[PDB]
Amino acid sequence: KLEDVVIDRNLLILGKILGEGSVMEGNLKQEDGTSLKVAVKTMKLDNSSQIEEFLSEAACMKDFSHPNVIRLLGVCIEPKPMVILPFMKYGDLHTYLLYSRLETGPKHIPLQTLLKFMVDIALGMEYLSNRNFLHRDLAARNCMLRDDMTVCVADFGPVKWIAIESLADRVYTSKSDVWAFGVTMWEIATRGMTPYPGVQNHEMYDYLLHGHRLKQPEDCLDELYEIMYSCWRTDPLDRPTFSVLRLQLEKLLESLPD
Ligand SMILES: N[C@H]1CCCCNc2nc(ncc2C(=O)NCc2ccc(F)cc2)NCCCCCCNC1=O
Ligand SMILES: [Cl-]
Ligand SMILES: [Cl-]
Ligand SMILES: [Cl-]
Repeated sequence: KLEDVVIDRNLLILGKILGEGSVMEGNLKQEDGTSLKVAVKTMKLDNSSQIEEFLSEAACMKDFSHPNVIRLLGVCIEPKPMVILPFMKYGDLHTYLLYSRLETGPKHIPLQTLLKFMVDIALGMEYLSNRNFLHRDLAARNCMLRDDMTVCVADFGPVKWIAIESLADRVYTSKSDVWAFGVTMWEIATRGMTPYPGVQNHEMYDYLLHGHRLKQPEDCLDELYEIMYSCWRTDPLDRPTFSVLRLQLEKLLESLPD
């Protein structure tokens, strides 16, 4: 119970809603006297039982220090647990991807940059997988852009992102995350398309059971599509690890000009 992970509610000031569960901007008064801009995620919970069993991961998650993994700053209570995260003015990668297809928004994202996004995420997931942390919700909307434009994975602790074995059952290995990473790669390569156009979410298990997979995008290198298709092999054992994927993508990026 020695959890120097909780933060006194009084050190926290809450502002506008950034998204809806419900996410609000905030200011965190830090221990050096300065205030930090934060994002505050309201985790609506069932307090029939036990609020606890929730400060467990958060204390492990606070021990995470990888630049491609969002940092947990701590948790506050109002009984309303609030998860305190850094604020990233550039927002989530999915939206950045769409914006980039509008004038005024980011310029067309070249492939090198798109791949560097996939490497960041692969690096972040590799860190988490080496500490046997499952994500269970990986998608471009839950990846965030840091002020230096490196990507970090977030919302650790959806139908079209769920591996096929996890639809029949509801079990999740890290190889189920690998599958979602492959979908996320497709999200990135398509500059934000929704997965499986023409297929409804109710059609998805039968779609996948008959071995249909996400189609290859128009400009996507054959080599990148092979990497992403490997994430969807029917046997989780045939899928690569995140450490294999991360090096594959790093190599392909290096095999491209600047
Ligand atoms: N709802 C989904 C995805 C989006 C998460 C909510 N958005 C933000 N949160 C973050 N910080 C900045 C933003 C933001 O929206 N930046 C734009 C802005 C510019 C300028 C400005 F003035 C205000 C906001 N950190 C928390 C990240 C992860 C929390 C939940 C996981 N992901 C979700 O649950
Ligand atoms: Cl407040
Ligand atoms: Cl689209
Ligand atoms: Cl498709």
